Amino acid sequence: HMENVDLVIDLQFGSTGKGLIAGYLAEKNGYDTVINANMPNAGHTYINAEGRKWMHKVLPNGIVSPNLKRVMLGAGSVFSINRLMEEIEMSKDLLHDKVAILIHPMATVLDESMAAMVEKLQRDPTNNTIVARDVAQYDGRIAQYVCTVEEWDMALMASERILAEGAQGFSLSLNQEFYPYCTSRDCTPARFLADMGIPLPMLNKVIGTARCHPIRVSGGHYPDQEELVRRVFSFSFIQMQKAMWTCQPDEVFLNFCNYLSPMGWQDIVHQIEVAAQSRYCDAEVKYLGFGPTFNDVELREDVM
Amino acid sequence: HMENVDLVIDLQFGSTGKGLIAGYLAEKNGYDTVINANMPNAGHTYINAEGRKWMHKVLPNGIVSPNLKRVMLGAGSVFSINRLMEEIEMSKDLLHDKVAILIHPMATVLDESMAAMVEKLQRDPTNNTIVARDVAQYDGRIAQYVCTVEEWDMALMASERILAEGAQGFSLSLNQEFYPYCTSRDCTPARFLADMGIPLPMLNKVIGTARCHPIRVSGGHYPDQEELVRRVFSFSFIQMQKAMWTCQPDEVFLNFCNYLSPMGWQDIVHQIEVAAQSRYCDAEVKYLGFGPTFNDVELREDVM
Ligand SMILES: Nc1ncnc2c1ncn2[C@@H]1O[C@H](COP(=O)(O)OP(=O)(O)O)[C@@H](O)[C@H]1O
Ligand SMILES: Nc1ncnc2c1ncn2[C@@H]1O[C@H](COP(=O)(O)OP(=O)(O)O)[C@@H](O)[C@H]1O
Ligand SMILES: [Cl-]
Ligand SMILES: [Cl-]
Repeated sequence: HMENVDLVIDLQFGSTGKGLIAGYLAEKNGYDTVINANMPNAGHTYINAEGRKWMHKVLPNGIVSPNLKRVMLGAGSVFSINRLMEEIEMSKDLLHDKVAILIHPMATVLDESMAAMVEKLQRDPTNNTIVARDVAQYDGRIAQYVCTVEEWDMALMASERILAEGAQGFSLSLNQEFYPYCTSRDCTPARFLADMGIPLPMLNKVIGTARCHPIRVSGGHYPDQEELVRRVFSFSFIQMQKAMWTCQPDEVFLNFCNYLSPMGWQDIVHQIEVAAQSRYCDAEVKYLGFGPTFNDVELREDVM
Repeated sequence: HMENVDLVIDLQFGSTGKGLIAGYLAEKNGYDTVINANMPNAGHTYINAEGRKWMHKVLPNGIVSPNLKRVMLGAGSVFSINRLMEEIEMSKDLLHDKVAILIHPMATVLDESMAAMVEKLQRDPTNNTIVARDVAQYDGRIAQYVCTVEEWDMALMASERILAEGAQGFSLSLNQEFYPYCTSRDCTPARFLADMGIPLPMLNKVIGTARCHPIRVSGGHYPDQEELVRRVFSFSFIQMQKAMWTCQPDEVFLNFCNYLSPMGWQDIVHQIEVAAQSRYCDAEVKYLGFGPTFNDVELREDVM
């Protein structure tokens, strides 16, 4: 019932490859429920051992789970039905009769991002075209997926193990120091759980994802980092401390280690752990990303 | 460092008298830090044993704490500087030199609510008049209180015991079934902690507040409840189950018991506990509100 939510969060600028560890964790743990509350994004990629690629902007990367029973798009979701239908059709095989795709009634339906989220907040009683409950009344494409709040809560209750997939990245948080060069929401576990309607006691663990060289999609960076519309930055220990403090991951996935010398990514493994420790976070780098595929995720304990 | 946040949340329509239990808990526990992220509201009232009244729309009711060291207005705060200054001046004595009032740099400054929250989300790089960091550059009134995100995190880190004061009420949640007849955000612990930038491991306990007869400030109600711009409703067990499920309070403050026969409020005590139990919530009604004052808060175990 409780402590059954593994929440994958990004500790930096949103391009740490959350999608990779989400897919990897889904395959390893076999979550019956996968959940997110994605707003429009460049996509989240997952590549399995067999080389099958999933580039999801809407659907959780966790849909690869062998025990997939429920696919849940949170209240905080801001999605294009077109994109959603495209992703469902592309994973048709994984989204069979025994897989329930639940769109939260209050998920924001994108017309044909900011204007959509704002229109939802406007709470215009006449506007029956912004939330999924309302759009589902004339758009049959989502009606089959759009559940009630009660059904949403009931789907979470009936979920054995849940993979929650946080969006963007911690430093892109609306209320982090880079404002207004940030996203429209906090990219913190508290906000993700809020946007997916996940009650706090359901949180099992936070899987924090990092890149050795964090990348920004023109935004502003941390003082202990420098540039190396993509802007590659050197690792920021301060970014990590801040991400550690707020996000408090239990486990860290350090990705794009393949782009650095052993000393390079190993130093960042140690830096992340120092940052975690410095911010009362028992987080340990457990997973290492050495490529975009399931096969490239290494247990940190096996490689260092 | 962690498990030091007592978060007072409202389980119904926002008029359960959260302010009363916040003030009561502040006096009993002596939190050095009191925190909220209030958007414009009708106010939160606290009356001490001596009869002193605090009607706060901006400041936490917890400022009454004998050990008050920090007063924190979260990133999610949407406040009038005028209202803030008025409340500070009225509690001047409680807000001495040894009390730091910290306004999150990303708190929304109300011009002279919806338009303010929206302007903040717009993230217009030219707009230096919406967030507290920016408004503090020309408005000295808040400059003295407006901290940096780092100082905000550092204030939470250095806090021994924190009273977090949730806003409005669970059924007023943006993503609860009453949408669009709801507030602009979820009124859930996850969202409150998100809006106050409180990392999830800092959560000690959730104090859920309820009224025997929930009141709506014209909105819609639960099917197991009926009406008895204020709309008084009979207790909704379904409302409680839903609030229990999401909010998962550890302790329940059942207020306005004074307006009901012993059997009336006692039945609701039992109903709340049944609702909690039915939704995997070990919540117990610990406090009973028999009036608007500190003296009127009773330990449930002492009266039934
Ligand atoms: N360690 C890695 N080395 C190289 N490419 C990788 C690695 N991890 C992921 N990728 C690729 O990097 C890109 C960005 O990752 P993606 O999942 O889309 O972003 P995010 O999940 O951070 O939003 C994808 O095309 C993905 O396949
Ligand atoms: N048990 C009670 N009986 C009578 N009046 C009460 C009781 N508890 C609180 N009040 C009063 O009810 C009003 C509403 O409470 P208030 O704290 O302002 O709302 P909330 O905290 O729910 O936003 C206040 O004027 C308060 O003094
Ligand atoms: Cl686990
Ligand atoms: Cl306690």
